[PDB]
Amino acid sequence: AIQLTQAPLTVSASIGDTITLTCRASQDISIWLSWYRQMPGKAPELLIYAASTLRGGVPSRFSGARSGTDFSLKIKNLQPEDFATYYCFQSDSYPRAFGQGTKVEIT
Amino acid sequence: QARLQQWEGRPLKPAETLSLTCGVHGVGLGGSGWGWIRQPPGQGLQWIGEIDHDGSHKHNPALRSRLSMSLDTSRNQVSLRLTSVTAADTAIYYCVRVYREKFLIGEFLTDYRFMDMWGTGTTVIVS
Amino acid sequence: RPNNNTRKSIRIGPGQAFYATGDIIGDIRQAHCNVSKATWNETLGKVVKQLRK
Ligand SMILES: *[C@@H]1O[C@H](CO)[C@@H](O[C@@H]2O[C@H](CO)[C@@H](O[C@@H]3O[C@H](CO[C@H]4O[C@H](CO)[C@@H](O)[C@H](O)[C@@H]4O[C@@H]4O[C@H](CO)[C@@H](O[C@@H]5O[C@H](CO)[C@H](O)[C@H](O)[C@H]5O)[C@H](O)[C@H]4NC(C)=O)[C@@H](O)[C@H](O[C@H]4O[C@H](CO)[C@@H](O)[C@H](O)[C@@H]4O[C@H]4O[C@H](CO)[C@@H](O)[C@H](O)[C@@H]4O)[C@@H]3O)[C@H](O)[C@H]2NC(C)=O)[C@H](O)[C@H]1NC(C)=O
Ligand SMILES: *[C@@H]1O[C@H](CO)[C@@H](O[C@@H]2O[C@H](CO)[C@@H](O[C@@H]3O[C@H](CO[C@H]4O[C@H](CO)[C@@H](O)[C@H](O[C@H]5O[C@H](CO)[C@@H](O)[C@H](O)[C@@H]5O)[C@@H]4O)[C@@H](O)[C@H](O[C@H]4O[C@H](CO)[C@@H](O)[C@H](O)[C@@H]4O)[C@@H]3O)[C@H](O)[C@H]2NC(C)=O)[C@H](O)[C@H]1NC(C)=O
Ligand SMILES: *[C@@H]1O[C@H](CO)[C@@H](O)[C@H](O)[C@H]1NC(C)=O
Repeated sequence: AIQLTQAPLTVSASIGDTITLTCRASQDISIWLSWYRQMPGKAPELLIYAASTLRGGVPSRFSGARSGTDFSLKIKNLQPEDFATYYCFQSDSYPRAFGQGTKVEIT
Repeated sequence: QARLQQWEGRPLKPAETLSLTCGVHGVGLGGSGWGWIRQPPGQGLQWIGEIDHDGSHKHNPALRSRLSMSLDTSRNQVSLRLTSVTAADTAIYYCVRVYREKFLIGEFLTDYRFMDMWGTGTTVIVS
Repeated sequence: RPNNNTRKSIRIGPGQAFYATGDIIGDIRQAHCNVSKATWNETLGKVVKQLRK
């Protein structure tokens, strides 16, 4: 199977900052890696698919990059609704896997 | 208005059958694929299994032979029938739609599945 | 034909099915045939030699 490593497991920033989240894969999964955000108590929602494409309705602040192993997600102009747990999900090999989850909070 | 609704199944006794059902409204079971995602408390999400557009059943290796899913095309419902439930299976179960978008790498066309639409949550507790 | 074709079945009548291309994925290069350039050149050389007679 493929293991996705997401670090740092807890990043803290105040409102109006820029954060970069890392999701490192085991093998090369091409660009097939989608990002999901889970607000505490709610259900996860799709932010980015194919590591670069923004979901319909997601603000332009969210953005991903890279098509190799070290996938990254960048958030600009932090707002209280962005302080949730983010997950990276690969779709290359049929034993699908999720990331560990990066809990973004306020300082 | 397209939503996936699933209802609580109440706590269940250990070593039984876990019957889940997701209600698909706004869209229909055809064309996409439908899978199940869980989340143990204080932990990350875990993939259980999916049925792809072809009607083919991808299952997680960890849950061996205790997995079985079906699609109710007439009622637009997705079912899960996990058996021999152990205390470690206490998690919130989500029903998802793995949607296929074709992304063109330099010369190769792929069906990319990206779980477009998520359920609301069914807290399953066994004791 | 590098494409990974996906045949799809349509029931056009009682017992009759129509097989249709539902989707095409994979390598989308145009269908082609490869003939070795060295082997073909020496084969036309033999054809030309027997054709000048
Ligand atoms: C060759 O041409 C073909 C066309 O001739 C191409 O095929 C088409 O490809 C389209 C793009 O892939 C695809 O559109 C997608 O459809 C999604 C819905 O799926 C449909 O259509 C299927 C057709 O087979 C049906 O089988 C499904 O059942 C479903 O139709 C439902 O059916 C219901 C009846 O069963 C209707 O009635 C509802 O029933 C409920 C029952 O409880 C309730 O009663 C409801 O009240 C009742 O309305 C539904 O009305 C109907 N729904 C329809 C028509 O939508 C659709 O979700 C996809 O769009 C969304 O997702 C993409 C990706 O995110 C976004 O880009 C879009 O913007 C849109 O997103 C938005 O919504 C989602 C939620 O859905 C949000 O998550 C998101 O944030 C956005 O807000 C998309 O439209 C076509 O369906 C398909 N058509 C056919 C004939 O297959 C073919 O690809 C092409 N081939 C090649 C090789 O080029
Ligand atoms: C090209 O594109 C095609 C799709 O058009 C790809 O074909 C599909 O491949 C996937 C795997 O990559 C298959 O999924 C698996 O399903 C098997 C069991 O499948 C059986 O049942 C299917 C549903 O009826 C059936 O379609 C299967 O195929 C037969 O029938 C088709 C016609 O419908 C015929 O064309 C075929 O030749 C077959 O006769 C088959 O009977 C399942 O065991 C697989 O394993 C997963 O799940 C297990 C647990 O169950 C898990 O342990 C594994 O790790 C894994 O997750 C998986 O579900 C899919 O069935 C194929 N679909 C079709 C239509 O054949 C093809 O691979 C692509 N090729 C290339 C070159 O990329
Ligand atoms: C044709 O394919 C065979 C293998 O199938 C290969 O050995 C051979 O070199 C190929 N020749 C050409 C002209 O493509």
